[PDB]
Amino acid sequence: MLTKQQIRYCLDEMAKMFPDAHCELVHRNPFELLIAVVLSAQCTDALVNKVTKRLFEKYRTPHDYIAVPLEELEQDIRSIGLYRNKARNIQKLCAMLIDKYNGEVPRDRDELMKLPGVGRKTANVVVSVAFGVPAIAVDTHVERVSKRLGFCRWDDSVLEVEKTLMKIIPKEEWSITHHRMIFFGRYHCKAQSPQCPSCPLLHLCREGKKRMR
DNA sequence: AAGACATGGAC
DNA sequence: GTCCAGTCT
Ligand code: SF4
Ligand code: NA
Repeated sequence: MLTKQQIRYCLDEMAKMFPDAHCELVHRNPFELLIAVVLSAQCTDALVNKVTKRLFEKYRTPHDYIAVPLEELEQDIRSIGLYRNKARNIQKLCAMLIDKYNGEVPRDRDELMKLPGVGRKTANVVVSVAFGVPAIAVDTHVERVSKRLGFCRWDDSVLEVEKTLMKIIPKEEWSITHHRMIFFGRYHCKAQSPQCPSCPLLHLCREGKKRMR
């Protein structure tokens, strides 16, 4: 694992590589964001943005989602992988927003996690992007980057990774650092072919030096 | 607690 | 024809 100063050094670099890093899921409100991120699990944004382009046209409130037949909703998001579980989760989720949260998307992370289909990653994206609540959502990219760079150990769980970053990164920068890491991993330290040769971190990166050598 | 969920894009 | 883009029971 790198030293704290090194980690901050890696993050400060990513910041310069992707100064405009942001959430790339198209949404007009917290609710649209919630649905968008739920469909985003194990799927690409381009795909999700395409589907919600029409979905948010057909649905605009939770009453709209539970109004139609489950089979209908499934069809509406059929191109999304894991669409069956997602379609079902959305209906139970909307029902709960109505029954339990006065028909609104809760601003609490743990409260969001009670919603069917919502795990820690999803809840973290939502409170951060929609309500400015500092949080570090750990997805495939964040985890890969953290491990390749030696931010934490390869055996650490997503929670452990999240706790490592929170301990290092100042609460006031958790959100933006999260997006920078996403961008860094999505457009640079990719899973299939990382751009190590021209990376400003190879000089202190374990995965990068092994990749070259 | 591994296992099932699952379409679509990048090679 | 593989590999990659979280949650639940
Ligand atoms: S050196 Fe390679 S593996 Fe390390 S962070 Fe840069 S691109 Fe990722
Ligand atoms: Na949940």
